[PDB]
Parts: sequence; C-alpha cells; structure tokens
Amino acid sequence: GTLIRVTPEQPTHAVCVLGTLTQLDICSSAPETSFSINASPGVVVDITWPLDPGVEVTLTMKAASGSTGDQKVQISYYGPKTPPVKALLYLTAVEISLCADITRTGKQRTWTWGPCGQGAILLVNCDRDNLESSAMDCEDDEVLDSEDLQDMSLMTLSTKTPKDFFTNHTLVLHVARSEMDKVRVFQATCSVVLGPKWPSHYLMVPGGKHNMDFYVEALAFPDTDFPGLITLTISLLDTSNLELPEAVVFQDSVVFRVAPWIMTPNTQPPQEVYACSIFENEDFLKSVTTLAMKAKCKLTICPEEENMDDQWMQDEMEIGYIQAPHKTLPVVFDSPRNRGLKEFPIKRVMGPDFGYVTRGPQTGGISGLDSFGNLEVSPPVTVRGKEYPLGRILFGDSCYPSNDSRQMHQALQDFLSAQQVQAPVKLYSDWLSVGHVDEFLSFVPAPDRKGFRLLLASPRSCYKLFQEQQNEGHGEALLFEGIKKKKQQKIKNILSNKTLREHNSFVERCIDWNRELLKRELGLAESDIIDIPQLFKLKEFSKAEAFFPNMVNMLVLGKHLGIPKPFGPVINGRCCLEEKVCSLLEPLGLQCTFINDFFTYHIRHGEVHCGTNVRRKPFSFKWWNMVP
Amino acid sequence: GTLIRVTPEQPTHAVCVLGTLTQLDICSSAPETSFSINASPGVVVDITWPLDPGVEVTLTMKAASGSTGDQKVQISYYGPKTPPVKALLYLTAVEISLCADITRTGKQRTWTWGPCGQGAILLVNCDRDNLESSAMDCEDDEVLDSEDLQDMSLMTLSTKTPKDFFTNHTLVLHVARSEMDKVRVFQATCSVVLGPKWPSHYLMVPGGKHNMDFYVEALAFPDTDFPGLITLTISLLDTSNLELPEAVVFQDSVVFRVAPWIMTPNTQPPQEVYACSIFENEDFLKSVTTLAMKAKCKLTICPEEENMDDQWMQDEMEIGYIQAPHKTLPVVFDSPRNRGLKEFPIKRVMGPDFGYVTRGPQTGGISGLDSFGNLEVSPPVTVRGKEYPLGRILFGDSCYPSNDSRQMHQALQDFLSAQQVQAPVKLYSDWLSVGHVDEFLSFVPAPDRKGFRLLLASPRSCYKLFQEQQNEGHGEALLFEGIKKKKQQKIKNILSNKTLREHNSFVERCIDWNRELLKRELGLAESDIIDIPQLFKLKEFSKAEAFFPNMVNMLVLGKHLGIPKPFGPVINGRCCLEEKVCSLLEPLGLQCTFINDFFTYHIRHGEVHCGTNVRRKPFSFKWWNMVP
Ligand SMILES: *CC(=N)NCCC[C@H](NC(=O)c1ccccc1C(=O)O)C(N)=O
Ligand SMILES: *CC(=N)NCCC[C@H](NC(=O)c1ccccc1C(=O)O)C(N)=O
Ligand SMILES: [Ca+2]
Ligand SMILES: [Ca+2]
Ligand SMILES: [Ca+2]
Ligand SMILES: [Ca+2]
Ligand SMILES: [Ca+2]
Ligand SMILES: [Ca+2]
Ligand SMILES: [Ca+2]
Ligand SMILES: [Ca+2]
Ligand SMILES: [Ca+2]
Ligand SMILES: [Ca+2]
Repeated sequence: GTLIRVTPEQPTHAVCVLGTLTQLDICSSAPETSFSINASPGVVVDITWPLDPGVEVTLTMKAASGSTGDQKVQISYYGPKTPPVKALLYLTAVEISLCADITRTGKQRTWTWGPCGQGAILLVNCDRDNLESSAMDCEDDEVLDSEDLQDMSLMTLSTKTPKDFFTNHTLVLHVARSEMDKVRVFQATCSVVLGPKWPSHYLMVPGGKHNMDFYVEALAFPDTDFPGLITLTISLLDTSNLELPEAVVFQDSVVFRVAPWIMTPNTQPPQEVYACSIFENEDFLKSVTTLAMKAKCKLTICPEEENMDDQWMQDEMEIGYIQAPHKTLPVVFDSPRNRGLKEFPIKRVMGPDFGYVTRGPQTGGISGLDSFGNLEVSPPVTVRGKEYPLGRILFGDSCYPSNDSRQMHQALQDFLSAQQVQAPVKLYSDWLSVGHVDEFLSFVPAPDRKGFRLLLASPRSCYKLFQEQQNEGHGEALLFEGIKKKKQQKIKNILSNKTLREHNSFVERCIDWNRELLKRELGLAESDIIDIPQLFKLKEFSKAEAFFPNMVNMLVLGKHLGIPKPFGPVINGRCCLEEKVCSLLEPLGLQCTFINDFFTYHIRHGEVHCGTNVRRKPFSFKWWNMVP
Repeated sequence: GTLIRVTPEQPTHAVCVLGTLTQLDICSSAPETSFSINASPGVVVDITWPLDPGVEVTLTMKAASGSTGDQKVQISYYGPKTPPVKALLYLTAVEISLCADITRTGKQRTWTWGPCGQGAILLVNCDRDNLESSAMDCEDDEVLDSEDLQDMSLMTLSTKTPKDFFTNHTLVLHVARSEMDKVRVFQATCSVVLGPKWPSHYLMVPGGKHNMDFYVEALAFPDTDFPGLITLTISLLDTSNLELPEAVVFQDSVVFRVAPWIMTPNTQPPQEVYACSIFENEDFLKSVTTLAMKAKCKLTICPEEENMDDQWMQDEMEIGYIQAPHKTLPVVFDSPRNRGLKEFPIKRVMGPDFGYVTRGPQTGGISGLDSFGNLEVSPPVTVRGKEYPLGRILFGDSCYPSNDSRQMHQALQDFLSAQQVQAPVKLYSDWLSVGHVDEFLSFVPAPDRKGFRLLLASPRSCYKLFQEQQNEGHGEALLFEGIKKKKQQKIKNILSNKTLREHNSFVERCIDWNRELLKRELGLAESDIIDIPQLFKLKEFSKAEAFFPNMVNMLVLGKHLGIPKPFGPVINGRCCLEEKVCSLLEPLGLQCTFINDFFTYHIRHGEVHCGTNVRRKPFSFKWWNMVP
C-alpha cells in the first residue's frame, strides 16, 4: 500500500511497482468543492467528483515504463466560479518480483502447511559433495562444486524497469539478523551475498529487463530456538537525493521452511544394510550378507580396524532423510554415545548426497538411552482422525524421573520434537538393563490391515508355549539344546521356577504398559499386534535381560526377516520357539531366517537388530503436505 | 486404559482407578468354546457368550472400595460336555483425582485457548511480598509469607481408598526434568516437594478419604526456549513386591500455562504516574502533578539522589501486568539500558504485589532502541477478522539491517513475541536520532469509532498551518516567541527554507511508511488517524530531531493530555500550533495542557512522554480467552 500526496503548487514524481496498491490523496493539499481525473492510457484510475476526503482514488499500471515519468496523471481542481487548476503526477512503473518455488513443484505472505498451502522448501546443506574433504558443504562461504547447487533452492529476482532506472534507485537483498546465522545465499546471475557475516547486500542490477538467479542453503535444522522459517526480502530504495538518506519505496519477501530430518520405519523397503566385523563373528556376517542379497540391498561392513571392537551398529547412528521438491537425500543422525564406532558416521557414511547431523554433549553426560537402538519409528498411522502419514517416532524413557532413572538427553528429545513431522512418543524402556525400545518391540510388513504388524516380546506367549509342550508330554525337552558351553534347562524346571515367573510377570507388566500406550498413541487394535514368545530375567539393579536370544530384536529386510536363533526346546526335530514364530509370521508372507548370535552378540546383551542398521527408501508422501 | 489377564489356574488381583477404562482378556489363558460373567453389584460389566478374542468385556466400578479385594468378578469357562471352570478376579476400586482450576473460574489432557477451552493458569511469582528484602519470592525454595500464597495456583490431590491401601501402594508427584527449572510446588496438606532440584517426590498419604492441597509457582515467563506449559503428574505405584521394582498402575496430569507479561495502551485508565526531579525542573513537575491530580492518579517521583541525573523515566521501564483467575498484579519490565535510573525498578517499583522482569545483556551490547520509549502498545483492534483484544505491541526498528542500523536487542524482541498475546509489530523508527516510536506516534481515547485515535506527527500539517497563516497576513509571526534565550524565526523564512522543506519531505516519507504499516497491521482507516502539526530537522548522520517541542510525545492521562509547549507563532493572542492541536483534540472531549519542557527536556532530545511513565488498569478481557 502507498498513498501519494498530489499538489497543484508543485508537480509530484513517484514510482509504482506492479501488483501493489497505489492511492491518491487529492483533498489535503487542494485549493479553495470539485475535481476531475484524467490519466494516460497506461494508467487505470478507479473511483464529475466532489472534493470529499472519503473518495478513494486508486491507480494501477498494466505494464512497466519505458522511460522515467512516461505515465501521467492530471487532477483538475475546479469550482462554481473558479477556472480549473492542475496538479501533475509523473509515474514510473516497474516490475520487481522475488520468485521462489512456493507451489513446491520444482518450478499470501506466509508459509502454510498442506496440499493447498504455499511456501518454498529449503534443505540444510549437510552432505559433502566436495571430493576429498572433511567438513559439510555449508560450513564455508563458497560453492566448491557444481553438483552442490542441486542441494540448494533457486530464488530469482525478475525486474523490468527503464534503462536509466538504477541511476536514482538501488535494490538491496536482506535477511533479519535473527536468521542470518541459519541461511547462506549465493548470487548466480557463485559468490556469497547473504550469510552469517552479512545480513544485507546491495544488488548490482542493470535497467531494462533482467533476471538474477540466487541459490540458497540452510545451515541449521529446526530446533528448540529455531521454528524453521527463513524470510528473505528485497527492498527497492530511492537514492535520488545525494544529501538525504536512502528511502524505502517497496519491499517483497519469500518465506522458506527448512526441511526436517525424517526417519524411516521397518515397513519401508530397505536399500543398504550396515554391520561390523569383529571377534569370531564370520558366520553371523554370512547370514546377514545372504539376507541382504535376498532383499537386494547394498552391504557395508565396518572393519575391526575402524570399529575399535564396537559391534553395535544400531546404536551409534540412525539413517533418515531430508526432502524438497528439487532434491531428496539420506541424512545420518549421529548419536552422542561416541563409542568405538564414533568415527563411522563422519568418515564414510557422510559423503556425496549423504547428509550429517548430530546433537547432545560429545565428551560426556550421556546414558545408554542415547544409543539409537532406543530410537525407532512406527509405520504410517491415523489416530482418531489425525493422520501421521510418516509415522511417529518412538523412544524409551522411565515412567517418572528419579535419582536412579535414565532418559535420552533432552537435546536429542528437543531436536526430534522440533522436526514436528513424526510427533515423538515416549515409551517405557528404562526397566531394561540396556534400556532400548528395540528390545521389546519391532514392526514388520503385512499384506492386509494397515500394512503392518506390531511385534511385542511376550513372556505370556512363551509360558503358554512351554505349558502346551509339557501337556503334550515334552517336559524333559531342553532349552539351550545345541549349545555345548552352557547348562541346559528342562521345560518342567523352567515352568516350576517361581522366581523366574515372578520376574516375567513384572516384565509382562512393563511391556503391557507400553502395549496400551502404543494402542492409544498409534491407534492400534489387538488385530494389529502379534506377541512373540520371549522369557526375561532380572539381574543387576533388578533390570531386565533376555533369558534366551531376544527374537523380537530382529533385522527386517522387507519380507525377509533375520531373527535371533533362540536355541529353544527341540520337539519333533525342530525348536518349538522357531516353529511358533514361523506359525505367527509365515501367514503374513514373511520369511524367517534364524541367525546364531549367541556367543557373539547375545552374551554381550544384544542381538541381530543391535548388531546391524538399515537405510530405507524415503516416504513418497511429501512432508509439507502434512498438517501437524 | 488397562487390560487385565484373567486365568482359571491362579486368581488375579488388581486395582481399578475410577474414571479409567478397564477391560478383560478372557480368551488368551482360557482352557479347552463358551463363557459367562458374574460380578458383584459394585462392578458394572458391559459386553451366554462365545470364546472369541474380539468380544470386548469392559468393567467399571461406581464407588471406591472399603477393603482390599471387596469387589469380585467370576468368569465361568464351560462347553458342550464340560462342567464349568472358574477364574477369579479380586478388584479394589480407588479414587485418584489430581484437581486444578482448569475452567479458570478461581474454583481433555491438553491446554486449549479460548472461552470454551480448558487449562489452569500459573503466575510467575516475580513480585516481593516478603517485607524488607531484595530478591523475588520465587528465587528461594520456601514460602516466607502467608500473603505470598495468594500469587500461587492451588492444586489438590483427592483420594478415596481402603484404610490399608498405602501399605502396598505409593503415590509419587512429578514434573519432567525439562520443566523442573521453571516451576516450584509446595505441600500444604508449607514445604517444597517439586522444584529446580527435585523432579519427583513420594507423597505421604493415609488410607480412606484424604485431601492434599499443593501450591504452585512459576519461575520463568514464556520465552524462546519455553512455550509456557508446565505439566504436573501423579503416579500410583504398586509396591506389593519387596524384591521387584515398583510398577506404575495409574498416571494422571494437570497442564498449567504460565501467564504472559502484558502491556497497557494509552486508552487504558491511568492509576499511577512516574517522573524525576532533576536540574531546575520544578515547574515541569508542578504541571505533571496537577495533571496527575486531575486524573486521580497516585504520583511517584524519583529524586536526584537516586536518579544520578537521569530524567528519562519513560526509557528504563515499562509497566505491564500478569493475570490469572485468582490473582492479577502489575509487573515492571526493566530495560537493559541501565542508565542513571538503573536501580529504580529494582529498589521501589518492585515490591508487594508488584512484579519484576528483565531481559538482554546487562553490562553492555545495547542501543538506544532498547530504551522503552521505543516500546508501546495499540488499543484493542480487529484486523480483517482476527481480534487483538489486548492490542498489539509496537516497537521501532530499521527497514533493513545494515552496518549503521540499530535494533532493539533480539532477547527483548523474542521475549515480547513469546508472550504471544499482543503479537508485536515492527515499526520504522531508526530514522530518528533517538529512534523511538513515541517520537512520531501516540494513542488517545475517543468517544466514537473504535474508542481511540492514532496521533501521528505531521510536517504536512504544520506547513499547511503556517502557509494558511501567511496567506491571512501573519508572515512575520515568530516561531519561538516567549523564549528569550533563542533566535526567533519568521513564518515566511521557515516556509522559504528549501533545505528545511527537503528534510521534512524525507521525514514525512518515513512517517508515511509507518502510517501504512499501522493501517495494515492494526486495521486502521484514515478516520482513525489524526495528524499533529510537527516540523523536524536532520542533524548528525542525517538523523531526525524535533524542530520545536515534539507535541505528539505527550502524557495521556484519560481525557487529560500533557502536551509539550511548542512555543509557536502567536496569532490573535495565542500560539497557532496550540490552537490547531486544540481544534483537533477538543472535539474528542480531550483536555489539552501545554507544559513548558524546553530547556529541561527538549534541548536534551526528549519531551513530556520521555520524562514520565504511567501504570494503567489491566484489561478486563482475560488473555486466555483469546485465540492467538
Ligand atoms: C539391542 C541393543 N541396541 N543393544 C546394545 C546393548 C549392548 C551393549 N553391550 C555392551 O556394551 C557390552 C556388554 C557386555 C560385554 C561387552 C560389551 C561391549 O563392549 O560391547 C550396551 N550395553 O550398550
Ligand atoms: C522520547 C524519548 N524517550 N527520549 C529519550 C531520548 C533522550 C536521551 N537524551 C540524552 O541522553 C541526553 C542528550 C543530550 C544531552 C544530555 C542527555 C542526558 O544525559 O540525558 C537519549 N538520547 O537517550
Ligand atoms: Ca559450501
Ligand atoms: Ca551439498
Ligand atoms: Ca557419535
Ligand atoms: Ca548433494
Ligand atoms: Ca534405531
Ligand atoms: Ca519463596
Ligand atoms: Ca509473591
Ligand atoms: Ca535496567
Ligand atoms: Ca503478591
Ligand atoms: Ca513505553
């Protein structure tokens, strides 16, 4: 909006940017009734008229000016006995449009969510396209590679003005000091114009028709102190007066939203599997390699030289992605646990079209619940009307905070919440010794229902299984048959052990709490849930450990499952625990491969899921079309 | 929600909290068809029934139990040729309700805005009821005075259980580690139970009927890293097993929202006026004292001994308020400018039922735009449908950030935005030497329209005024008549000064920018706006100063106005600038008192508004009934 004050004493000169509201104040400086307006064909004047303040006179140009003051407006002040007196207004029309991908196709003043919403997307340039280097591309203020531009968002300044227009006018591009530390802008028309150091920059633009392309990168993900919006503004400045300060004639903006980090649940097709080569574990890696081949996945193994004897590939990282209309890339969330695998995410997971992010204190102040076996996501779900088309992040906690209770670090929690798009749900995992949600739950694909099943570890199911076997006459059947370096236990002695039953009743109560929590927060019914037979035992600090290899802690590669080999009671030639799991999962079209991880992973308090990790296909559903 | 697993082998014992959903799993542990349910009169069982997993059996008690397991449920498993087998369930019903003022009358699981919304209000205990002390009441972990409890929110735990119920159960009250630094909870049943040090506390509660009152205080206002919500939770713990860990049976919560700091516009009735006694300024203080008496306001004067020669009472502080259903108190926002008045807000503005808050760096890194003459609020307005019933905060900025541009510190900006309820609007004030929005705008009450008028300083109006006087033959009339220690200037020489006209055209352009900005963001029309004749001059760095005493910079005490005496051209016995202002404002029923502030305030680049401050009545509209 602009109000031009015309005067019969002196002629007025003004600039009009196309698509803006221009109005005239005719009365204030009028002499002493009545007035009439006559304008050149290029000016459309909407409103033989009385001199009354309330009469709105609005002007709109249709095209940009060829020369300065080429459009005219003439206001004639007259009266009953007064010859007309003329006030002149010389107009110069110009086009000044700051353009971006606001429709989100790859080509209001606010950013709005949803399929009918508007607002451009910005990716955090957190990968490393630069060949042979250490830092992320966004850590410096240069565009080192042409491929790097593919990660950036295009913004174009289009101008149509007279040839001499920028003799007396100047354009300045700017971003608030609040947001300058989170964005960098390069001029292509690459050299930096806006960034952490510079909040504003004078643009060198020639008169006539011109197009100036910019490439923009984000430097920070959404977080506690960053909602995730970045506004870039162009200002047209009148610099006609050599002694007076510059005056702003017109401002226009584009609002960018920084793309969130997004996780992928087990129901998303796998693309790449990760694992470690360690102590005598060659046969474990054979089984995983075969499983990866069956699921047609790329396979990456971290060797002992880089491992520092850290076998827990699940725990150091989580592989997610970031997504814009023009570019989608995987992004590794590096856990602050910083064990032997500390460098793996940095050295050769991060790279060309593979982003990096980390959170929390790096030198200490961490717990086991910061290991990313404690970080998972559900498949897409709808909870009492509200859609979660990218699912819901799940992470483990205590039921309330005490001196002995553990939590995932608040910096990690806050980051996950600030991504917004997978609204995190706190589960109860602190009753476990290790304390990870993957120790009692998993998700698998399914051909019916909601496209999945929630698997939960279940003492109830195992007691039921073992009692059925004893009822059928297999009381002597031995748990841990096949393991020569351990004392076997008969089904009858397992069932008669009152303390083991007490322990498992408490664990059942802990899992049941999570069951109902998941049913409420994911909108699940019992028909979505399958119980996996699993016994537990309480050890140090009354914390739960797996009695036999924790079968729910499995590697899910599409319909191919890598399940820990339980070494259960062999009845009719086969482990009754394997047969039970097969009977539950084979009807869903899942293929169960039981992997021997006993002396390699199990005895060190983890299983197949703990020893591996997976990169999965990003969702086809675009995050910005959600309404969180 | 809770799912109790019944069994014919062993009887089940369980607790049921009234108002919770309890269901039975009858099939999982059923022997081998059909089943029937019979329960005691206290148990209402909703659902001669087949053993099919999908059959929902839900139980609800009507009243709390007198003794442990006093309610019974009997599930009879039978078949075509099978005598019935019984599974027993012993139920204990208890009431556990955590109550607060969720309806906001002073007496879902989320906090919702609006008159049909729910959620309790928490005040930040930032005043000082403790007689003879320095710190705010919330800085320690004790309730020192009985009056202090009036600022706190009441929360009551009501329980109805068997007499021996807490032999095997325990209640724990807790708040997340995330929020514990922002709240403190005292047990009245005063001693602290939750706070910055303690996130949880075991409650000592006797069996039977009991009521436990708590008093809660907030320790922080809403801010960048604090949305303003605090959740307090009660957990019922099963401690029946001396070797097993405690197990959670039931959790319930109350969500508090911390009350925002709220400003009061000039259209709110004044209650107390502030000023300084300094160099020869006794006559200035007489005029203000008389004005305060006319508006029936309390008067507070900071003496020279405390001033340290700092006369700018407007700049060091802003007097707002905080509001809850049970308590409303004024709260002083202390500016970080920390000039001679540094201590005034701390020493005897803060006190009994007078809160304190401050923001920004205290030892340096500040600008003139952090002075609270640059912090104002509009009256209530509705902008294209959206109501702002508490108005909109206004503060001055530049049009874009450059090396020479100034801004209010981001910490102050962020705080104001985080209060949410008066959605701040950035204006353009940096063109002024001092740089304050009060230098070019004010608001006054009005009996018609929206209940107010926006006053804007206007060179246009003054040139028009002076030209009319010259046309009527008063060209010799002297600006600064009555001032013996300054050179007078004739109306004809003022009008013929081309450089003065150039300067004022630029200033007019700066004010016009704000005019349209205010029209858009406050929904104003021209009929809401009155121009006040005012000339300006550019000095150091081409920054604007008032040519004669800045009349818009006035003290607004209801219908009584304290306007700077312009000492304009005397025509027909009276200053033509005074007569013009009177002609504009007297029709609104405003009383104009022109105060001589020339050699006291004006020559030091400020006026009557700058030298004073006002505490005003809080809005009757309750902030929580807004939908921001
Ligand atoms: C399911 C899952 N993510 N598990 C990870 C938990 C296992 C590791 N284990 C160890 O650190 C450990 C335990 C005993 C002996 C050796 C080792 C080891 O050095 O790997 C954990 N607790 O984090
Ligand atoms: C309208 C308003 N809030 N004005 C405050 C601006 C005036 C003060 N003035 C001074 O600091 C000053 C200027 C010249 C000579 C002495 C003094 C003084 O020490 O008070 C400001 N610029 O903050
Ligand atoms: Ca770069
Ligand atoms: Ca890149
Ligand atoms: Ca790490
Ligand atoms: Ca790339
Ligand atoms: Ca994980
Ligand atoms: Ca206290
Ligand atoms: Ca108090
Ligand atoms: Ca201060
Ligand atoms: Ca009080
Ligand atoms: Ca103020």
